[PDB]
Amino acid sequence: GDDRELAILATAENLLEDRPLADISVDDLAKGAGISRPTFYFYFPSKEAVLLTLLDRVVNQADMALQTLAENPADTDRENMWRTGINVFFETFGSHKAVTRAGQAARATSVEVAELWSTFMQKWIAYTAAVIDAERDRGAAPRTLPAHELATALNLMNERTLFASFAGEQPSVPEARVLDTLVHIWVTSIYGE
Amino acid sequence: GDDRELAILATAENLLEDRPLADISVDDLAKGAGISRPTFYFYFPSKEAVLLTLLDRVVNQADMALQTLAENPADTDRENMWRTGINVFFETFGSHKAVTRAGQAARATSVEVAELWSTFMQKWIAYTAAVIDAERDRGAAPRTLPAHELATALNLMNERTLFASFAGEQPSVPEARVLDTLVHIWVTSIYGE
Ligand SMILES: O=C(CCC1CCCC1)Nc1cccc(N2CCCCC2)c1
Ligand SMILES: O=C(CCC1CCCC1)Nc1cccc(N2CCCCC2)c1
Repeated sequence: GDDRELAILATAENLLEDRPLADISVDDLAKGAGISRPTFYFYFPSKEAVLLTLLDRVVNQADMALQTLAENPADTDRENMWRTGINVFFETFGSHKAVTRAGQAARATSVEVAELWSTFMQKWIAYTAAVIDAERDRGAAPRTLPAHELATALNLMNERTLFASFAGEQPSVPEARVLDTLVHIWVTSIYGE
Repeated sequence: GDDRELAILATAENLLEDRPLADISVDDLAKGAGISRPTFYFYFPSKEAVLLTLLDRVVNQADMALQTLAENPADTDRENMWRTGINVFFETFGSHKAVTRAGQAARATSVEVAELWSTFMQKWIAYTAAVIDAERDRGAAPRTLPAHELATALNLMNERTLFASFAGEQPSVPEARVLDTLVHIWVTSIYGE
């Protein structure tokens, strides 16, 4: 039950590593999961719903990892506080590149995939702006741009730049340099007058 | 000749304002341009080639406007030097939102559209890194990140953030705030130690 479902999810994650969702058939996922095609349609309405579920799991893993950090302050300077938080996203999506890639590609065709990405980006932006404001209240950061606008651009930058690096797009920051690049731009833009 | 071609281009730009390329037919473009369908196939092999041509024109207009700025230094401080340069892209693509949107969407299906966007981003990144390096040689900017990595992230940020704002995506920086938001992040990340 729960286990035929996980088999179909693990198969789809596996196959997405080698080819696009468009090149993967329901029969492929059924055969990989060791079930028939009509049995597959019992657990999922379509191969699109499988990707939605995979994406939902990755996004909620990032989200829960960030909540965990937010509840327990790492004991360290501000540059490292940001680095640790951006790193949740670098490690989480970077450990699931195929789902991240197919999930981003599906934004163009799936309203539920577009709304999932949008809900969670709104959450992460609101958290980012809340930390910047806490920093300006403390007198640790200057009052420059509106915190929510700054947070929005920084989060969009990370979405686009992490994604280019994970894809090895041309152009992209190499994956082994992208964290340091992003933390530099977040710290100078949040703390710089 | 040149004029039946321009008619088909202007029609396609017009129709893209109201609907996606997928909802636009060759007959639509022919009727709008006042020609028959086989005559259309004389000037363009497909509606996809029409979008490629539209995108190529927008991208080269930005590119030529930036070259023009680069050849004639605006007489002003550094914050304003960056603002004027980012503004070429904000005004150029922002005056052609429908083509920008369809052109970005076509990256997923067209190799020639993906290569056009990639060639020009590489050029603009190399120019951005060359100006940062000139600034560090002058002693006006500190030697922090590798200039080409910093340029890459800043350009990716602009591509993603300008585009969200032009689309009115949720989330996005409002279009009337996006320039100021971007110039802040470029100046603090280039000049901040
Ligand atoms: O990376 C960030 C910044 C998060 C903040 C850092 C500390 C507090 C929150 N935000 C973000 C938001 C939406 C999507 C994405 N990506 C989606 C495609 C794969 C790469 C990451 C990242
Ligand atoms: O906006 C920039 C920064 C350019 C630098 C600013 C001064 C020197 C060059 N770069 C850039 C690169 C590729 C695509 C895009 N966009 C593509 C989608 C619509 C919005 C803009 C922008």
